[PDB]
Amino acid sequence: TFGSGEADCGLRPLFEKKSLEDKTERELLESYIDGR
Amino acid sequence: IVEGSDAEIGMSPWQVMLFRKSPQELLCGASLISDRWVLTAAHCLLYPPWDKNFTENDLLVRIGKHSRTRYERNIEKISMLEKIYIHPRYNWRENLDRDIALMKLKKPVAFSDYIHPVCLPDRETAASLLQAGYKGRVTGWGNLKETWGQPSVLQVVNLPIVERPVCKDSTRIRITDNMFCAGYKPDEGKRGDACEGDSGGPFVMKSPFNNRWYQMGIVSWGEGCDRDGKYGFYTHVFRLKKWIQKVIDQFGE
Amino acid sequence: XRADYEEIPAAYAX
Ligand SMILES: *[C@@H]1O[C@H](CO)[C@@H](O)[C@H](O)C1NC(C)=O
Repeated sequence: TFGSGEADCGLRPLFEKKSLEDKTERELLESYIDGR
Repeated sequence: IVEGSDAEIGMSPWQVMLFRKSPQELLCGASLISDRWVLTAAHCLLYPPWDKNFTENDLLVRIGKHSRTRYERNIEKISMLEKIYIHPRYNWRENLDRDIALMKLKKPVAFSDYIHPVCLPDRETAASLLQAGYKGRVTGWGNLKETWGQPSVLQVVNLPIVERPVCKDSTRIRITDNMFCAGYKPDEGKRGDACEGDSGGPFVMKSPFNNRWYQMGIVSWGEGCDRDGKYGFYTHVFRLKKWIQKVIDQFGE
Repeated sequence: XRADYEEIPAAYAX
């Protein structure tokens, strides 16, 4: 609803919240020279 | 989406469907940024060179979807719009400068396993992630091929952010600071792009500092789909953040 | 701009 989107914004119920990784996010993380 | 793959269930719970009341048909994409606020591209709603001029009443918004055609019973939600807002200085005449718009839903939507909003960048996040060679992700129910069929379920593709000058040297359209372009170069092997039907959608990034997904861009314009030597243009959400803050502040949330 | 749907139950059509 504003800066930084929301309060619980950005954390996926079926992933982040369950500590599950989707099939392609490593790709991203790695592009940042090194995600972590 | 061209050269993408099938999205897993619950992979983008913010994704939204601009749906044409009648003829009942898909319009564009958009995204959930709050319980009452949708975000899209102005050209989805208005584009006079084509008599495109929609109203609050002309359309339907569907959230929590995977399947393109099926009415996903007990999973998907449908809402109606209260009021539509376009950037006052949106340049439809020349180059789509400031292609952005806000939509306010009739009633607030309840979150679920399949429905959840995304975050909007801050100067820092924005500074830190908005860099060349960095990858973002695009989603949508648009075409799979430039000219020809259509997809069955939501498709996904991750692309790298390209350098200003390359973008600039890629076309004859006059480019502004409220844009960025994305995709692979030709010497890269890899392909992929958005296409008709993806517009208004979200271009996103995951923060490596706090793990959240942020919306950095809105699918804006381009020339063809996945043409070699070509890139997709995106509205620079951060640069338009103040406008959004306002309208949200002034209009209730 | 880059220069068959299953029915919906009317109940929604305001
Ligand atoms: C879209 O249609 C409106 C009313 O429902 C207008 O008042 C408005 O001027 C518009 N777009 C124009 C034609 O560019």
